[PDB]
Amino acid sequence: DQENERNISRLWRAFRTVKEMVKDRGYFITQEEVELPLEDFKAKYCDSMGRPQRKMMSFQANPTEESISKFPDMGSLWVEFCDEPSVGVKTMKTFVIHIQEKNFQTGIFVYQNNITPSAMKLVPSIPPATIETFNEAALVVNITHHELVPKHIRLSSDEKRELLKRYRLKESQLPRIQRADPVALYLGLKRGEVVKIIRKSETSGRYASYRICM
Amino acid sequence: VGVLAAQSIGEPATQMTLKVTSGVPRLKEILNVAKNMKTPSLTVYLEPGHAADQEQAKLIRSAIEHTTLKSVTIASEIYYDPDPRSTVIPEDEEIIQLHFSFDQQSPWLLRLELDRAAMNDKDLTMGQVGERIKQTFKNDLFVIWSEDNDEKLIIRCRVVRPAEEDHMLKKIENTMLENITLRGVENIERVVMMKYDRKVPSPTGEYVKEPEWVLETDGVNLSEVMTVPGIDPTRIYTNSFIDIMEVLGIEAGRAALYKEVYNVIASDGSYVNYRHMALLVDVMTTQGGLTSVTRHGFNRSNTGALM
Amino acid sequence: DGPTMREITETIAEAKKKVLDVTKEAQANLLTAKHGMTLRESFEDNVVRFLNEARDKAGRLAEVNLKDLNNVKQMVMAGSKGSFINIAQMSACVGQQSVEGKRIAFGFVDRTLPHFSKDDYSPESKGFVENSYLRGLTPQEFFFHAMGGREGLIDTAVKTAETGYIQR
Amino acid sequence: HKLRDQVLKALYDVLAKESEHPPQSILHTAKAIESEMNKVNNCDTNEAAYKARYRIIYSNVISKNNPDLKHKIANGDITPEFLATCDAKDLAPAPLKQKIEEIAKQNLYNAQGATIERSVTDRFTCGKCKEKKVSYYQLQTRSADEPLTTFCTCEACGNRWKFS
Amino acid sequence: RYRVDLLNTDHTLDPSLLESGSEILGDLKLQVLLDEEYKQLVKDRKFLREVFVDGEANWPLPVNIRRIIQNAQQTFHIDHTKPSDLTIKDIVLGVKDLQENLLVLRGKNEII
Amino acid sequence: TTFRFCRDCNNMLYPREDKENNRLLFECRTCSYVEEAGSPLVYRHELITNIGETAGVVQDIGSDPTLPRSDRECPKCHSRENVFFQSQQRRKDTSMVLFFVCLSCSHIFTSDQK
Ligand SMILES: [Mg+2]
Ligand SMILES: [Zn+2]
Ligand SMILES: [Zn+2]
Ligand SMILES: [Zn+2]
Repeated sequence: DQENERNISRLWRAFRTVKEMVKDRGYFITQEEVELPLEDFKAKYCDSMGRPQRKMMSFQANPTEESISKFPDMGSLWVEFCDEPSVGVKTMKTFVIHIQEKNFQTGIFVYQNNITPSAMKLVPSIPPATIETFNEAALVVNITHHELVPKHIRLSSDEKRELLKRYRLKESQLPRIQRADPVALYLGLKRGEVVKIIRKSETSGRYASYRICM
Repeated sequence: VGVLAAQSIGEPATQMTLKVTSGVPRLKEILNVAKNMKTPSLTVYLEPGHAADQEQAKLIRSAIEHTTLKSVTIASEIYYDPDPRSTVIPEDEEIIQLHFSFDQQSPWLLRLELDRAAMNDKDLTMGQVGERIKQTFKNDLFVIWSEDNDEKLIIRCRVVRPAEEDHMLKKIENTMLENITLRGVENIERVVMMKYDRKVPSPTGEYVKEPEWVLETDGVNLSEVMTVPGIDPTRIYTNSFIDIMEVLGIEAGRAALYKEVYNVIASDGSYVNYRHMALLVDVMTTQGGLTSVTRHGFNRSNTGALM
Repeated sequence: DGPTMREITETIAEAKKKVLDVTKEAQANLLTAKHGMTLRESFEDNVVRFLNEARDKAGRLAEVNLKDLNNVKQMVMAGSKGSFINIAQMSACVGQQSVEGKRIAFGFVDRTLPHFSKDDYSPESKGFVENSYLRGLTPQEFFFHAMGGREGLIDTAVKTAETGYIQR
Repeated sequence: HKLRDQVLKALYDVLAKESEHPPQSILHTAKAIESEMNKVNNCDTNEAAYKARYRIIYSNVISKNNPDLKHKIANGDITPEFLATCDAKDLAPAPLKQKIEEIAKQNLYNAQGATIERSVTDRFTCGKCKEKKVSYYQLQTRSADEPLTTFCTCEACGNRWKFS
Repeated sequence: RYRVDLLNTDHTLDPSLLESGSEILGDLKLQVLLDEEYKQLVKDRKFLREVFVDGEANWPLPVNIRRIIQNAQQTFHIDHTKPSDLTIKDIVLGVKDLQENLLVLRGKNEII
Repeated sequence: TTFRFCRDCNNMLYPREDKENNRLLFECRTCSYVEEAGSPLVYRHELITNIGETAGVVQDIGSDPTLPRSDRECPKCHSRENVFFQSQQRRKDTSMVLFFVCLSCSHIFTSDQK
């Protein structure tokens, strides 16, 4: 076939990756849901003959009981899939206003292609609500499933403070990690957060390490 | 420990030797990055659902390899065909009545000639390349082509026009030859496939050298080769670890780097202990990003002015 | 020992015969044209493979002949010095000389050295030192041996400075 | 319907142009119309692939080589199958087909690359597997005062070691 | 190599390895201890098979056991006749006691 | 694809088109002489070249010593003397073809076995 099948499958896999993004970020999603088969996805999201309708394909999500139990403050997140290959200033303005109205603090936005700076200059507006941008090309393959990437987990502020008091560091002697890192963007963390890293060592098997997102 | 590790890596680099780069210069590059390639190869593992299907492996090769008209064009010639709807060349009449079953064009025929082997090695039937250039422009070029079943493969094209046409046609065909992608992702060149094997766990709980086929290249790209079908996206791997770092995060970056340095220093004169190498990797990666030990790289840290 | 020497000689002779057969096939333009490689590359690979197999076989033959009272055997199986390849090169055959993988190239046009007619690929013309250190070398082979040794020396003289800098 | 009648006109022209001029003109135009409906059974003027398949079949009828296909379609070759063939590579003619398989076989041979094969001996044993399938090499790395390196390469499991 | 059965038939020990081996053939308590130890072992096997994906078993590790038990034999004169006076409870408690008395990180908190 | 020069002044004729009768007028640009060409072929590329293997056959090859000598016969004169050498067009992907030239018949012949 021509490009329709590639477009369908790419959109399907990007949906898979975004779903597991949200799942390991700490928002409860049924385990069956992430392996939703492609033909079922198309049956859910075919309009006339082969066209996928991304506008209604987005969805809301809720923090788990467990993620609330540790982290006291996460509101509902919300995802987006605009259909224009470009990015419209009024389109994202409606998006950010809708986030403000629905009282959301984390807004997932996915673009087909490039974003004009006018449609992304006001992304850092409305604190404490934060807006995050993603390409489907960057989301067609889940990064964490690569076997060279170790497990990453998030630290609460309390246990981070405990870590500092135990190893007697001061906040700058930790090894760093970029904000623009792929796994950092996958987790969505921001400045001043600590990621515990579990990797499969060869002289002890299992080994711990921490980084700082500065 | 640091001095111990440094000496333990330094001395067996002295008794080490000097296709693919190796030896002293490769070690200098990977210790001194210097994002230059000289062998930018990256190994590609197939989907396990295609264990040994050679046709499948070739199909993935044809999906992945970059090709332009240079890959497919045998012969190019120019012609003055005055008749806009008939041919001075005797053979190109059946093609005309195929495409005749919208007139104001220059009577300056451009002719191409391809290789059937160079088409169907990559499963490019010439029908989609004809419509490919047709959709590439759709505005300036009539594009008329043969059937794939002929004994000679020709593309007929004329410029439509609402003097001097020789050099415009020369520039146009130069651009045609150079820039029209056909299939595959750019910066990937001729790709070969080897027959490897892997000590896979046996179903009765043992180990066996079960073979499988691997795709191997001579260029580098990452943001697309992960995205092609029929591939294992997990176990992909590249020698150029800077791109690994950029796409996968510096944890995978330092793991790939350790793999690379171990490969270089264990090509001969193995082995040093693991912990020294790990310490070198970690002190070279403990900044959130790769930091070559140059006159400037680690030197321009917030460190003591005297050292 | 005499009979073992005779076997060494005939072993190298049949290796030469295999090489000549390959050259005839190549010059008759029918070859398999080994995959991944160009025609001349395949030819060079085949001939170098044959010659190195010949050297190995001859060296093994000499070693398994060699008596238990032989002192270089005593040291070499006693650890300290010497090697299988040292025994082989002192007694049986030197082997094909080398200048970065390819054997000795035509510095002169179409020939390796001005004592042969043009366009040869027989191993003695391009540099197979068939002979052995006991019998000494024909002067052409002596020259090719000098080539290989010079290559080793210059490689050492550059690698030492570069490895010192990187160590520092 | 213009495309319908145009395809019909082309089909009537190419079957009237056959060496077997069929006196069964109504039967052969019935063949033409039934090929028209089974052809439009794919898309019926909804996709350009209909035109592409039209080009394929039209030029295959024209080609000469081969001419015998005209008689074979006139006396058989039931066309509803020939909507769903997409089998132009396996028709018109057999010598070109044989050419195609030998081309494909040579291409598959040229795809897979270098296979250098590491000539062995049987004297040493593996450092890990401990079996005798050992392969080597010679060169000297360090300064002139010492001999070669005596590189090792096991082949029973792929191990590498070295001897002084 | 490792699985022991004390109440079943196929993997039953020979009772002449230990003088108190006959009477303990049937105790559920020792059977439970052996079974959970065996589960521990197989979990370790799965863990190693997922960390060394090839299956290489020779690895650099600290203090060698084999020489130690060998010279233990050659010091204390093991024989071929006397059943050992070792008891199963003694073995499986002693291994865990050594397991904890190994010490690399001194400390008192959860992280350490 | 060869060049035709203006006979009136030695400059190659250029392709230029009749605006009304539609003919290939190779016109001179230096002077005003014009010429009608023969075929609509004008420009020609040859993206793949495979020619040159028998280069430089001079009439007196046999005067050189360094060429080897053999015993195949010239299949025109059957003289047992001959001279052979490698293909001349030195690319990395040429062949081991031997070209035999005999001194008697002064005639070249190869030994291809396809
Ligand atoms: Mg300082
Ligand atoms: Zn082995
Ligand atoms: Zn003139
Ligand atoms: Zn003759």
